[PDB]
Amino acid sequence: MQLSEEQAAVLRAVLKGQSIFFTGSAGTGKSYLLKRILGSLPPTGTVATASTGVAACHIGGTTLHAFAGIGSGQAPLAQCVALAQRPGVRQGWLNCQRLVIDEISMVEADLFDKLEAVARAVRQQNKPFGGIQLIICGDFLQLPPVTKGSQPPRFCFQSKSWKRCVPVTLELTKVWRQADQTFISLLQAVRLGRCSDEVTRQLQATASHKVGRDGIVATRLCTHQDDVALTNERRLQELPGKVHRFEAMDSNPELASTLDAQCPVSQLLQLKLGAQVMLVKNLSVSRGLVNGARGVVVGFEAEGRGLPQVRFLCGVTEVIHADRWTVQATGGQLLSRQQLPLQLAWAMSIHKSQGMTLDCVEISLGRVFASGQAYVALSRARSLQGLRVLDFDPMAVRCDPRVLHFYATLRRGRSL
Amino acid sequence: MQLSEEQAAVLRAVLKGQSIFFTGSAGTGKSYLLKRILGSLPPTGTVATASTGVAACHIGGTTLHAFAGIGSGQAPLAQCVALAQRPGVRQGWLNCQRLVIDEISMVEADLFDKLEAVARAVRQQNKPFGGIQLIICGDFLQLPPVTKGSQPPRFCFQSKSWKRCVPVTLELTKVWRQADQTFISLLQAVRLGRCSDEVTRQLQATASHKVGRDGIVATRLCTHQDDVALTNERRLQELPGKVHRFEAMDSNPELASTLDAQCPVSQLLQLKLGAQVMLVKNLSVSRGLVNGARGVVVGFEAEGRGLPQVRFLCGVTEVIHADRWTVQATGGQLLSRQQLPLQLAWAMSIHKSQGMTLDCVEISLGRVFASGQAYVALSRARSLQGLRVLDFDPMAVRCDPRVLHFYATLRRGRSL
Ligand SMILES: Nc1ncnc2c1ncn2[C@@H]1O[C@H](COP(=O)(O)OP(=O)(O)NP(=O)(O)O)[C@@H](O)[C@H]1O
Ligand SMILES: Nc1ncnc2c1ncn2[C@@H]1O[C@H](COP(=O)(O)OP(=O)(O)NP(=O)(O)O)[C@@H](O)[C@H]1O
Ligand SMILES: [Br-]
Ligand SMILES: [Br-]
Ligand SMILES: [Br-]
Ligand SMILES: [Br-]
Ligand SMILES: [Br-]
Ligand SMILES: [Br-]
Ligand SMILES: [Br-]
Ligand SMILES: [Br-]
Ligand SMILES: [Br-]
Ligand SMILES: [Mg+2]
Ligand SMILES: [Mg+2]
Repeated sequence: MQLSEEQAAVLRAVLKGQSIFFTGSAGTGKSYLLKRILGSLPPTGTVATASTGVAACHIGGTTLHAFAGIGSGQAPLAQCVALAQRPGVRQGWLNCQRLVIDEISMVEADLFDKLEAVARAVRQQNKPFGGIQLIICGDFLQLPPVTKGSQPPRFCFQSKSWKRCVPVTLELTKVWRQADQTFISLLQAVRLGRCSDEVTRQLQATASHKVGRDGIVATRLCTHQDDVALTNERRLQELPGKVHRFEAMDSNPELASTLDAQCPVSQLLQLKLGAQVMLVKNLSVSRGLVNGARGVVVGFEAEGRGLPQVRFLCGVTEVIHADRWTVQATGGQLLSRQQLPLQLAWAMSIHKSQGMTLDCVEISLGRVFASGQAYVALSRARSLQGLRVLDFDPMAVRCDPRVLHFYATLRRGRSL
Repeated sequence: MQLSEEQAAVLRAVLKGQSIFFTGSAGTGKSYLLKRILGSLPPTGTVATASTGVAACHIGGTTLHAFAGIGSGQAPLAQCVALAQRPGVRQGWLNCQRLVIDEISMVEADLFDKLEAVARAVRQQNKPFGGIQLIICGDFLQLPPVTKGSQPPRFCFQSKSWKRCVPVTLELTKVWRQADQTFISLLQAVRLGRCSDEVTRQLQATASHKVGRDGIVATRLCTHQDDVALTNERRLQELPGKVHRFEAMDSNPELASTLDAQCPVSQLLQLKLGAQVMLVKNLSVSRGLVNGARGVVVGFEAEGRGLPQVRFLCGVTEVIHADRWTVQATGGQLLSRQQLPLQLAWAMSIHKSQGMTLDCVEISLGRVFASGQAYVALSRARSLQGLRVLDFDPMAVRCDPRVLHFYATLRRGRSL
């Protein structure tokens, strides 16, 4: 694809060796541009990471936690430095010339501070972040920071080292995920916490949307995985068909926990006729069989493993064959899982949707959400006709004042 | 694709739980059928192997050496059992219910005997091969057995435990790789050591073949990698263009040797305008961009890494982007390499062609070759007009008498 002028400016800064933060609304092509950046660089000395396993998958990277190799990051700095000096971990720190981080908004400032300090200590380079070229992107108006500790987290930009570490800031301002300017304008009002009467009426009108197709119902977006598991298990149980089982094969079952964070499929996949499923690997972009595609199980092959036949929203029916995930864990340890690329999809967490495009979703937005969380949910949908919002109330839409102040300081001095 | 009656009979035997050896000429779909078998089985308890790294890649498996975890296999049986009892190796032995082995002809009888004894000792199951369902294929009239020792190797069928371990034998007899019955008939005469006057005249006539296309020359097949390296290096040096470098990124540089056995690309790929290259990953079966495809470097992109533009024999010109190989080493350890899927291809070893289809080849066959080695070289070509044989003489075509006796015993009692 033709990069926009804005995307080309970011790639030019990266190839000049500039540390950069680039930002933009949901669906502006940040993660796409990271893939193009990675393609444009030598793989030696280039580390691709994201804040979360879900986001790391999108760019073929690892988690920032796995790269860093400092445990949780909560131990004292001396303990974290000793962990980073372990065989494998240390060579990763020493060999890293360029560190890509997607979905920065989930990285708390105290962790950024720890990583900056470990980088200097392991590399014995007394410069910001040990001299590593940082290539960071995300949207601070999307999912907020998380912490392995118990204190209220600070946004990454609050780190006293942030601006020294990413001195260049560029923006991507053209939304590609949604094609419809009416929906783009609605989403921007939500992102900024500006729900006019018109915006609220337009979101409430979606309560009547018939988002599915024959036999395909909406995926409910939920704030917590407990509620997702409960819903998917109950809806599967209620189907009359016999259960069909597909067991995953893992290279390292003792590290299942580490592999699950980054892999979107389960050790045990159970299906029935009528099961609502999400495809979680690109199979055929031309046929619309893409990551996030929704369908319904319409049959099982008679032969062999009895693989499922899935009809998708686009109208294509396909037998779904095995696939594989390889996850980079601590040091450079690699883990694999072989499984069908399907998950049950009556429900899905907002966190697990991070960075995805979806097209058949429902969400209840009648209570207080975390800063950015309602915006992330709404901005997954490719079009309004694939979105059903129940009980919408701008109480759900919250923007942390720290983030609005941050973006005002970013804007200061710019033409627009 | 519709399996033949013969292929379906092998898959039926496998799904009944029968240990089996299935055999056939070059290009009869043995490795294809193994992929279909693997697709029809649960991945848990199913181990995909081949005798060589080259052959393991074709089926997405590991080497038999890597799975077994007994070192070279030359140590005493007690030391081999202790090696197989290591953490990770032992669980692979205990968890294995079905063991697939492609290209069995390279497995010497003494190693088969050691593996059968290790299987019983580690699993504490006093039945052939520890009770593992064996799914074995190959062609004993192809590449002969190799040994990590210094004694003349025995063919795998000479093992005293061979027939007890694979009690069922089935054949695939329809060649698919070549479509031309003239060429199929010539190849069968070579396989059986039956070079009539007419067979030798037809092979000698190919000395005049123009096998290339504009700017594309034949890959010379060589018996030894020393001669391949020398030829590819000298031909690259002689080109006038500046050198372009592409350095691989390996998860584990300390196990490069382990990764190279299975990976068809180098740590350092050097290219020039005019370089003769082989694509070594499927990119587009649709457009003829398949494993083994030959082309010529016609340009380098101006942007980013300066990726190569390659024109292939089929007429397609494509920019060649990074790819990745993941290799399963001992005890479930996974290794990766990121590199462009190109190798220099003025020359290639016969051993590295094992199990491949090629389209643009030359071979000098005026020397004594190993049993099956001339047949393997000749049977890589999809068609005769992609093959140039220099100095052909039947002295090059040898069939080990042990193998002809084995196949006579296999045939005994059959209808045909
Ligand atoms: N230059 C471009 N022209 C057209 N489509 C583009 C371009 N760049 C990106 N896209 C498309 O934009 C869509 C969204 O890209 P993506 O990389 O997910 O954006 P993002 O900013 O990372 N989204 P999010 O993670 O939700 O904030 C993808 O389907 C791309 O195919
Ligand atoms: N049933 C089939 N119908 C048509 N083509 C087939 C069929 N089975 C296999 N093929 C084709 O046969 C070709 C050769 O298959 P392959 O699996 O390489 O054979 P092989 O017996 O393993 N060859 P070799 O390893 O050289 O002895 C492939 O291109 C397949 O596409
Ligand atoms: Br410049
Ligand atoms: Br609001
Ligand atoms: Br609906
Ligand atoms: Br979820
Ligand atoms: Br609600
Ligand atoms: Br001993
Ligand atoms: Br002969
Ligand atoms: Br010569
Ligand atoms: Br010769
Ligand atoms: Mg993204
Ligand atoms: Mg084969």
